[PDB]
Amino acid sequence: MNVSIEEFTHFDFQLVPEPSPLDLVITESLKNHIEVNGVKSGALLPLPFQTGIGKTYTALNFLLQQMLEQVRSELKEEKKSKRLLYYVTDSVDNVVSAKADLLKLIEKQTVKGEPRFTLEQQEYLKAQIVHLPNQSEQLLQCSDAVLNDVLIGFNLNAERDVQAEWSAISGLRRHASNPEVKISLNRQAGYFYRNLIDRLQKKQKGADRVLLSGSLLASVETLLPGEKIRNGSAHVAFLTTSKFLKGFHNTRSRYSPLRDLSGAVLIIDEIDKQNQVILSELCKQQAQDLIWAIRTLRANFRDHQLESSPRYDKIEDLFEPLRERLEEFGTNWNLAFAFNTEGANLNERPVRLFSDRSFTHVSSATHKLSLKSDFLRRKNLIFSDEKIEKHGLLTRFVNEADVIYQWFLGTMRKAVFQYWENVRGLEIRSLEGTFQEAVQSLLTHFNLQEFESAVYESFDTRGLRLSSSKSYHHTGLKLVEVAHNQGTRDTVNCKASFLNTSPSGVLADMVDAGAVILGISATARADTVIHNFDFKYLNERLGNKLLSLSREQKQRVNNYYHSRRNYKDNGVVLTVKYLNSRDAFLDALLEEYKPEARSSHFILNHYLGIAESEQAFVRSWLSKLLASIKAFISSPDNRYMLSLLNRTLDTTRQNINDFIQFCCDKWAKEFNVKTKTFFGVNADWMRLVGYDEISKHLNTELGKVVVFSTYASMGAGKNPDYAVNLALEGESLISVADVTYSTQLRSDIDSIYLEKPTQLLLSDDYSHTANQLCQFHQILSLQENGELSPKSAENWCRQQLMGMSRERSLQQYHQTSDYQSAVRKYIEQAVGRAGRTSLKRKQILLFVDSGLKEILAEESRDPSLFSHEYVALVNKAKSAGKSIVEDRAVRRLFNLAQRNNKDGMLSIKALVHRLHNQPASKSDIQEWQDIRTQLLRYPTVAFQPERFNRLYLQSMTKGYYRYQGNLDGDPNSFEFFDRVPYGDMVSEEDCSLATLVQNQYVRPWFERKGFACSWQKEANVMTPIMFTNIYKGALGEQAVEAVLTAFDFTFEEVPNSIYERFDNRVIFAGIEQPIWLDSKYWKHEGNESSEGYSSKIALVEEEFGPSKFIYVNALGDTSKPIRYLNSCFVETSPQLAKVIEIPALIDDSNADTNRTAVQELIKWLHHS
DNA sequence: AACATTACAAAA
Repeated sequence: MNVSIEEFTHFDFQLVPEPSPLDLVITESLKNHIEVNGVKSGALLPLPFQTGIGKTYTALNFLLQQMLEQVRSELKEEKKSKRLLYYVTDSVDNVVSAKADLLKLIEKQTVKGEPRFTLEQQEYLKAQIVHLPNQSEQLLQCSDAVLNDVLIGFNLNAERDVQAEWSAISGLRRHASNPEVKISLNRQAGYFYRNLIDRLQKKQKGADRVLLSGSLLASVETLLPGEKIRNGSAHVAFLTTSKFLKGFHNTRSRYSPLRDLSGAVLIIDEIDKQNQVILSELCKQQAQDLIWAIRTLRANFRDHQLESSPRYDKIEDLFEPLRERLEEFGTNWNLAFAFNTEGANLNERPVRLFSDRSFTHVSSATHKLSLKSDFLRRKNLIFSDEKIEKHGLLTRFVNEADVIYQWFLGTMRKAVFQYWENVRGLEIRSLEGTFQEAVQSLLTHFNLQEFESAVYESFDTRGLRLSSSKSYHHTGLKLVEVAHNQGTRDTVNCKASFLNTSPSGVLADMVDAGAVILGISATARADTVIHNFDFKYLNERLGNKLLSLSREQKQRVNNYYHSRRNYKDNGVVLTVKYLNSRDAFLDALLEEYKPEARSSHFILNHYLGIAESEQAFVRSWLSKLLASIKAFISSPDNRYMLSLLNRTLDTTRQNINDFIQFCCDKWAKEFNVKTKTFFGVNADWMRLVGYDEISKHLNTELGKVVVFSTYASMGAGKNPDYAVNLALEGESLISVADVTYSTQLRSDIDSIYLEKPTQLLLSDDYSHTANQLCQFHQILSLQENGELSPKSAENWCRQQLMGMSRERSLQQYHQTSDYQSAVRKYIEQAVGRAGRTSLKRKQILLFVDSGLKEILAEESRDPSLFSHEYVALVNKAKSAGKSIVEDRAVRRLFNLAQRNNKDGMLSIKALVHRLHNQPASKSDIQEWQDIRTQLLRYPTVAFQPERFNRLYLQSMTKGYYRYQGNLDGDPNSFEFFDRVPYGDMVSEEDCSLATLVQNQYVRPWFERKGFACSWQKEANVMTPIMFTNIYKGALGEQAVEAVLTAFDFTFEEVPNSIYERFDNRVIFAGIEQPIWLDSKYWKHEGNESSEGYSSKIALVEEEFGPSKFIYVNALGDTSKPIRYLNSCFVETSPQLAKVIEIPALIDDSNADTNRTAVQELIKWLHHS
């Protein structure tokens, strides 16, 4: 019967096989993480292990060592739960093959020549590994006996609706004909598995829970592999990325690994493609109607209450601010009425709004759309005003509704956590165990059950969660469609689709949740945010949790690779050629193809079926290809050629194939070498005769082979190598390693042709909304990294919302260096997946589309870990000298300066708008004071900021820079640094700080408050918006406050009714009338109207009655007269004036206080 | 007037 853990008692856990340098790399990198950080902290380790070097062997050996560590810990600690281990990759085939190789490694591992594990130990180790396929394949791999046992054991054998479905599926199973039956069988398998597992979980949740043991337990574990994980029988899981993201079922519920990642280990193969896989999963979420959701939340949170039992302790306080916000919002926007549209152009096309939620907002409407409540009609109408009214906009309403909805979801997450805490306290059982019960209890107390599904999905994508850091990767985007409701022509809905995080945010969340992640890929650290994770963001967010290899470790890996791929010492030569298009060569070949035709254009248009418009394009990619083939046929020693194109040569282009075939035959006859061709070698072809035919032909026939495939067809685990027959091959082969004829003798592709990859922007074919979200995510990621300026990104977003074509999106993308990095990544993967063996020809021919040369000449990374073919390509490209290109870092600096300035401008405008809205909030006052305090304390910072990163920009100079833009105009038109040699300059001298602090009163105040008296010469300096609108005002306010306090004045906090209208209130000698103060840092024109000042004064007196008003200037010339003004800002006598103006408190020539002005102010107060 | 495609996973 099943092997037990008591069979490892005499096993020695210190005896290990001789470790390869890669194993040392992994272990040495991971040990310093446990030293520097703790044992409970996660890590992210990207390992650039290229294919053929033994990366799968290394990963599986690491996994086996983790298994042995778990067994040793269990023996020593004789009940801690098992540490979960996951092997994740994109493809199902790679998962199955990796599990097979792990089992083989367990079976056939030897130490010092003796077998490492006994039969019982081998069986026990194999019992801990489980594979989690999709539900259809899970059902179809279970025998009828197992399913009958499961149905009998759970009393489902008499339900009719269950037995009919199972009988139908069994009948389909016993009649497995051509795949026409198989598609239907798979669909019904999925549906039946869903229904059966739902019923089983419902039965197990209730009181009449079936006891599982013996044969029933075995059958259930066969049907539900996750039950093995839940019980503790297994702790190693092989699964795909999508399966990992969705989760798997056990007898209780659906287990989500993302919610239980503390302590787990992930081995992610081909990590850089998981970015695209995760994005595709994220873009499939369900859209929400915001009007319905907000109306439901407002209606149900008005009255319904939670129970006051100890299980709900301090949970009700989590929801009170949401209730107040909902009630205020519903009062403001009149949610008692339904919504509709009226006007021209609002009916033919629905309204589309896009928001990045911070500073990028785009609308499909040509004119701003307004929102007005008609009380006579009892309606909320969306208008188009053909004539700025801040209140009453559709964008404001949509943004606030989205904020409230996300707030509700986050509060539900917090309440679930609190409920788990309380339940742990009482019944003394994990977070994943009480999650569903908590959600159900909370939603049924509030009568909000219809949000159930939504909440679950939220906890999937935001239950994985240093706060005021701003980044697209953890805020996301929102796409809203306003359109008429279905079936009714007088109401509208606002369907919103969200991306609450990017794939990089998901990865950072997993690392911060305590998971240790090993990402294995040769292009793991590529410089693309489209085809890879954003590693700048990951670095910023993780710090030392993002591990890396030292120079010595990299050199060890390089030495190992060179020792296993010694080319130079074994006489292997890589010949690289760049092929330009040749019109005369193709013309001659075409004329020979059809000698009776008049011109080659006639043959192209009529015989090959090429439309006249596309002929030129076909004349470029054909001739080049043909040229390569010719150079392959005239080569004597070469046998195997792979041609990587962008389009497959299936029967759809059959005519073209014939032409190529003709040419091949001719060239064969010209060079007396047999040549076989394999057209249309794609994935469906491999599902049929499966690339074994090419290997057999190379093994049994003495001719050349040319294979026509694409980049997409050559996956990670395709392995295009053949068995060598030394009779057919001459003496050309060379062994480049030191292994003693390891097992079979295999060779690889010998000649390769590479085309320039084309469709390098991702797309989603799941639905129109998923594709829209994918495109918007790509634009926003490019803006976040700095590849795009905010103006270019906003224009691109506007075009995407208008609905442009893919060609225009590709043209937009081609202007970025991210595009070149993606091209080079594709080339590197292509040349790396073709050197998987150790037997090499005398000459290896690389033929490259010439359009790649200018790209490949721009490679600048360390070639310490590049493959030999890639190094040869780069050297051949660079052999043409150097070309003048724009530095990526400098352009990114300019773009990021513009981005930070624009974000700061829009954020400051929104904050000021929220402040001038009575009644104000308290978080807004806190944010305003925190911004001012941070700028005062740290005008410049040395390290990259974390909490206030958008208040600063990185300048090429230290402590100062130049700019030219209108701070009250368009944020997209700002220019920075050397682009504006003569422009407004931001530094310590332009703010007159040094002269200000020289005064005897302000300086002690600055010291006791901690404010900087000078600017450190640093690279991070505040953006122009904060320098002009925040920093100078703070300097003036602090100087005035210090000067007045030194003269025995008292200050109190301004209340929210008049906030930001006046900085402080003056209290002196107990004058019972209120005194109001407003300061300007230096002499500047009063752009605010005198009527505006009168409006402010009248508004203030409307709440506080008569009072005194002071307008003071902190710094200036102290010889100017002291003015008295009336409510209309007209000069009046001191016996009737209400406004007192102080031109300067400290002189700008000697930093001397205007004590005469202070004495006159004191006398004025005594005259009141 | 730009650019010029295939491939996959979990299903409900």
